[PDB]
Amino acid sequence: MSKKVLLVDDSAVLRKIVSFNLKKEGYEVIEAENGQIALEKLSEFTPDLIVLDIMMPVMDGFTVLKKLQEKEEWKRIPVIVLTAKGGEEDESLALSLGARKVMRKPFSPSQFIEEVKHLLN
Amino acid sequence: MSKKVLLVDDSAVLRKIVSFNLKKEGYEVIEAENGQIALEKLSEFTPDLIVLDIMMPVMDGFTVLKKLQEKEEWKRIPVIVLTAKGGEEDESLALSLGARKVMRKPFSPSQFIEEVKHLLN
Amino acid sequence: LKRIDRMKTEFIANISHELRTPLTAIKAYAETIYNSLGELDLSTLKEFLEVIIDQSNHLENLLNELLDFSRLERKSLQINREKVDLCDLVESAVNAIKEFASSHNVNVLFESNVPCPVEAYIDPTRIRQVLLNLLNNGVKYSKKDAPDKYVKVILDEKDGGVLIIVEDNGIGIPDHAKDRIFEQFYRVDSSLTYEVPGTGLGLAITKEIVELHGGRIWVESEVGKGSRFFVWIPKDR
Amino acid sequence: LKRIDRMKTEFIANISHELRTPLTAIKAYAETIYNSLGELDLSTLKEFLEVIIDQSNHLENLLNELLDFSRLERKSLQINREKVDLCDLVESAVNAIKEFASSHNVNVLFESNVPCPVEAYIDPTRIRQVLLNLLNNGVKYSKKDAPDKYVKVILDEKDGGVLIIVEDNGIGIPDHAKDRIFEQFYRVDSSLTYEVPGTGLGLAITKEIVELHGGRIWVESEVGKGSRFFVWIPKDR
Ligand SMILES: Nc1ncnc2c1ncn2[C@@H]1O[C@H](COP(=O)(O)OP(=O)(O)O)[C@@H](O)[C@H]1O
Ligand SMILES: Nc1ncnc2c1ncn2[C@@H]1O[C@H](COP(=O)(O)OP(=O)(O)O)[C@@H](O)[C@H]1O
Ligand SMILES: [Mg+2]
Ligand SMILES: [Mg+2]
Repeated sequence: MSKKVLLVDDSAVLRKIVSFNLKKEGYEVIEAENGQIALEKLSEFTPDLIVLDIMMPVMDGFTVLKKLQEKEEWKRIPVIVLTAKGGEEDESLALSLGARKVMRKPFSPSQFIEEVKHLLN
Repeated sequence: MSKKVLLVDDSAVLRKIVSFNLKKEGYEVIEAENGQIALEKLSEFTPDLIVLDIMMPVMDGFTVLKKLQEKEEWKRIPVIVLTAKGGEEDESLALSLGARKVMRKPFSPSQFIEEVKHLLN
Repeated sequence: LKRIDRMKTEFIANISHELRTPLTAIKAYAETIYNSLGELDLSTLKEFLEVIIDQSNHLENLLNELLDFSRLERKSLQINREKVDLCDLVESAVNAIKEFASSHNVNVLFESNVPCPVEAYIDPTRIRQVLLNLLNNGVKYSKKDAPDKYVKVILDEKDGGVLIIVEDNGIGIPDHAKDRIFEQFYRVDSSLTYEVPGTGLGLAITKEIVELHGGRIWVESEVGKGSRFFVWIPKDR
Repeated sequence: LKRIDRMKTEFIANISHELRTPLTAIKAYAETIYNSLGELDLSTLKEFLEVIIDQSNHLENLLNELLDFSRLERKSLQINREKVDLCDLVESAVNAIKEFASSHNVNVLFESNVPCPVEAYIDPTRIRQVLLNLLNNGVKYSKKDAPDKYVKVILDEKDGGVLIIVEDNGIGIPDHAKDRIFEQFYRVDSSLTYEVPGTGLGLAITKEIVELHGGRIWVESEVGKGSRFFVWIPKDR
């Protein structure tokens, strides 16, 4: 059975191009417009991977990060953070909240997919 | 019996895309890397239309424009100036030197071709 | 005494934020097309090309603000008046934003409390930019989720001139800032303005264009209800 | 007083010029592709896409300069050192400039008077950036018409540190300017610097990176012959 990826970002333009590249590999994609919706969908299924933006209305990515490593079922879901927040302490804080890899925008889709494949091994 | 256009700009990236859209319409295209190289080619032939950049090494478009208003057989050749010079004075100066139309870049390739067709019919 | 250098430094940072977002799309879509030719149907190809084209046009608007900013500092911004029907011109603006407006489900309307044509001796390009600027904020500062979101341009003849109103059911403008929003670089740094692109120059350019026409611009708005931007220009001859 | 304001206003204009040229390419190529899929062979299609991709990476360079500029005014630029083979890293930088190099009829060289590998405790990202800026200037300021143009990296150890030299066949740098090219925004506005993309931030960013490593940078140049930039860094542990 194919791996499922939860794709969380406020930008429709961004999710469209990330979803397309994920499906090129044969993954299944579930989309979330903000951090609140992302958690609401995690009560229904468990993805093999989460792609997470930081700056979104309602609930930002830093809060999502902290909440996932507070629920025993979600601690082990690997998260890639993909964000335009190229801050120096932005990355460190994401890594200390449980993120496996922090990738900046603009990004290379191929590099992004190499990193996605790496955490799915 | 296809019309010829002399394409004068220092940028190869630009000459390539403009040359491609000109040949879609069936025009022949002669390229010039600067204004001096341009005029050296009007000694060998006479074009139906000139597309001219302003900022170039060796010889800029303003001096090309006036030398065309000078010579008798160059006088009546249409010149579209396509330039990154966005100033109102830059256009007025170029117009007063015989250019029939000044288009700024970034430019719309189809708006550009519509004005090219308009000056050749 | 010069906070200018402070506001100009965050202006650089705001240029970078406005540059970053479209560039993310352009790079990612362009490299995807290049590496996915066998995995794109024709419709997805064109729509990915449209994203590139639409994101480039955002960049071009960014570029034209920096150019216009240069014309503001150099006091060289200049209008060129023509005999122009304002009913037509305002429809050229609502149509040119009808698409971007629908991307947020905001309907653009035009009501003229007078008979057309509305003839006035104005700069048709620059007035269009004024309308587009204020229509653009009407969509960009729309209420996030909202029933029937609109932006309306209301033509009128008042006090010996033409009164252009642009009303919206948006998030509104707080009273303490109702004056400084026309200052260069000024943006209401609220919470519902987190990931909203902006340089803080649109209204400063709008105000300068309108005054060069001999007119004035001002705003009414309450927080939560909406905003009405008033543009008044003499008719001229 | 603080002429910094006037220098930042010219900074805005330079940003707008550096944004204009790639955007012209991106807009024209993307809309041509969109309107010409029936007239593009596969080879021309991929070529046009590569222009978009390459032009969007020019804009990414501009983006990163504005962010680094923000990290200078804030005095926030930091480095993260790690055990790094410096031979593999300069070789990494000549591959990232070789395409953009031959775009201007220029080859890139890398001699090394010291056996590889050369282990140094440096920030590999920022040193690579320093190398790329110096290499970028080498080809961005190569002699106009003349042939055999080159930029050369010479890696060596001297004075208890590592000495990197970046030498080129450039237009040269006048002596009245050799002592200010490293300052922010400053640029030689000579004749042969017409349509040359330029922020004037590069060498300032380079200098701060080098000094954060505890090193210094300096230049020797003669107009006509070319330029040599020296970067000296302690080896550390
Ligand atoms: N229709 C509107 N509704 C609410 N706020 C607005 C509206 N138009 C402008 N503003 C406020 O005015 C400020 C400056 O606007 P503007 O000069 O257009 O700059 P920009 O749109 O580039 O941020 C913004 O912070 C914005 O919040
Ligand atoms: N290799 C070189 N040859 C000639 N001139 C150079 C070289 N490197 C830098 N310069 C000059 O130093 C100035 C400052 O360089 P830099 O800070 O890199 O500005 P920019 O970002 O515009 O390249 C530039 O105007 C350029 O004229
Ligand atoms: Mg976001
Ligand atoms: Mg040119």
